[PDB]
Amino acid sequence: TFQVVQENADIFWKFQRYNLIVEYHSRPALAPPFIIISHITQALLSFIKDLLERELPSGLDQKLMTWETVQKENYLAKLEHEHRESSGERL
Amino acid sequence: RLGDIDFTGVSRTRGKFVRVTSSTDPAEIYQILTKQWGLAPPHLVVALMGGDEVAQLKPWLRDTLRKGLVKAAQSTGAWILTSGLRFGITKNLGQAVRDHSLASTSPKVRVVAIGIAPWNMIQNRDLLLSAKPDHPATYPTEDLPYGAVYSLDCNHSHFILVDEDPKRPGATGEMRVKMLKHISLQRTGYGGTGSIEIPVLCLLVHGEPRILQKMYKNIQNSIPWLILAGSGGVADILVTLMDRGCWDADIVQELLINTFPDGLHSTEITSWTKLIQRILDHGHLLTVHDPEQDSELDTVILKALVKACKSQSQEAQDFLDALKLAVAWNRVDIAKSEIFSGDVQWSAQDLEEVMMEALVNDKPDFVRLFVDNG
Amino acid sequence: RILDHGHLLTVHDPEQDSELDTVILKALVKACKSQSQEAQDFLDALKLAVAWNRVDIAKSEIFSGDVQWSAQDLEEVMMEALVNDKPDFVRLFVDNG
Repeated sequence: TFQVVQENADIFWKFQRYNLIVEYHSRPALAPPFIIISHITQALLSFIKDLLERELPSGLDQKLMTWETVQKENYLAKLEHEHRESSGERL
Repeated sequence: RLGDIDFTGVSRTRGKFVRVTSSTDPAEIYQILTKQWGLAPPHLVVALMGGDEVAQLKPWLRDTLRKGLVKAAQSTGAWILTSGLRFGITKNLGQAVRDHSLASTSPKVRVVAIGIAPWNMIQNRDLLLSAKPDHPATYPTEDLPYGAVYSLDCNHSHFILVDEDPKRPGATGEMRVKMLKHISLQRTGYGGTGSIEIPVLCLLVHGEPRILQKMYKNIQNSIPWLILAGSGGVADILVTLMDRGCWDADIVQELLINTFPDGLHSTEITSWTKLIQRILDHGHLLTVHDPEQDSELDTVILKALVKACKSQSQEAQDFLDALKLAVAWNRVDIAKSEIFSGDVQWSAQDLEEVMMEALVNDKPDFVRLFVDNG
Repeated sequence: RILDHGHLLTVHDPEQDSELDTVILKALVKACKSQSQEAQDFLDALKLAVAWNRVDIAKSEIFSGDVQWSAQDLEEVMMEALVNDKPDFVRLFVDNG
């Protein structure tokens, strides 16, 4: 079971690590029992009044979309070229 | 009169332009292009001389042409001279240029789509007549039909708007010819130390008989031409005659009549026949590009340029400028086939600068070739 | 008199080709093309080529230079190719205006 699982276990750990890091992004910086200060401050700020998942300006968003399209075209062209130079296709 | 244009539409982009008259010296236009707009002297100039006709290229052929042209231009800093009008092959080519510009992570080499369009064929010219230096004029983009008037393509970064000549109705063509000739006599780099003469090349896509005079004038100015095999217009006539091998008056008259039945004017037909004969008399400036067979536009461009230079003169110094161009595109096979084949003697002092360029530009194949060649 | 027509005659050699559908489509498109050069005539043949998912035959015969194809012409044929799960014809029609 160890031999069969280890490779998938690594991938599952990475996938879980994503969620845990996202979870630590929003967590208050003060560990409990101190965390009560952070909770009180957050509640008071809510009553009175993200590096991941960011929104970009229109120009930058359009530039990134075109760049992604260009990269996709290059990747598909590379796939087609590698298929054309394959031994089976040459034969 | 210089002004900036702020296109309004799907993608908000800013473009520059300048109104220019037929009596202007091309030196001033080149100077303002290089300095005022900050455009570096290009390493390659490709001029489109067609695609404005009613008939259009097939979408597959159009896409192949645009992809090949952009891929060939991306190697160095290239200019793409087109009519800055949103129509036909020009629209798609400018769109491809803009897409490459956005996706290019290296701004060191830039593909610039210059637009030379007649003033009387501009839609909403009054909108850009403002040209306030503090506030660039806002210009709306509209996909007009064929008609006779178009809107400026938003994908062309710079424009050259030429007023109609009251003498003759060919102001834009004469201006394009003069600009190409003047650009062909410049230097690729900032200084004349390791810089070559700028390679100016023309591309023909479904020409009309009206452009034969301008094409012959360009040939007289000794600039190479590339002819699409399946374009549709004069390109088919030229490729068929070159495939035939010899051109005679009856054959070219029959082919022109078959391809352009609408054109029925004896004087015009005779003039076009003479123009075609004089054009084919050069030959060394003519080259065929077949996307179905080769589809390697950079290879054809280099072959045409080296063929033109070799026909011009047999001096090794003439090939040296072509040798640097072959180095710049890392086409060692083309260089070995054409420049380094028996005829041209190459001394060690001749290859010093070219060896430096190959060494400092990370091209190992040319380093090996030069070491093997003295 | 039979051989005088010719465009209505086609040879099937099972030893060489053995692809009866290919020969059938080639014969039908040849007959229609000899009948008339109008693009509407090929459109009926284009739908038949779509129905059998023979994109190579269509590209060789119908979509070769001579026949002009407008966007409005390909609307119904594009619908048929799209709704009949033929992706090759979808790509061909997108590439053709």
